[PDB]
Amino acid sequence: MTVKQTVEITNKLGMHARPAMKLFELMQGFDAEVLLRNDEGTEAEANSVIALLMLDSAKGRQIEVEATGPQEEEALAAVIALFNS
Repeated sequence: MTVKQTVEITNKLGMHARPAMKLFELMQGFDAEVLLRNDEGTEAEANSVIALLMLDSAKGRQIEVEATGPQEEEALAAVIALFNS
């Protein structure tokens, strides 16, 4: 099944915009689809630049990162690790 995890954005989705950019590279290195979602219910598809811009406004908001695939855990863990600094 799919694997997601709620992560609170403390006015910093992580190390600058590297996380978002790195995600694109991770999706290629890992086998699984990663998707981001804001508490507002806005699906910030990690495969869309427009979505990344919307997440930027999520400074202090909660989001729900979802990952599907064999390595879905790695992708999600990698993103969570980056968001946690």
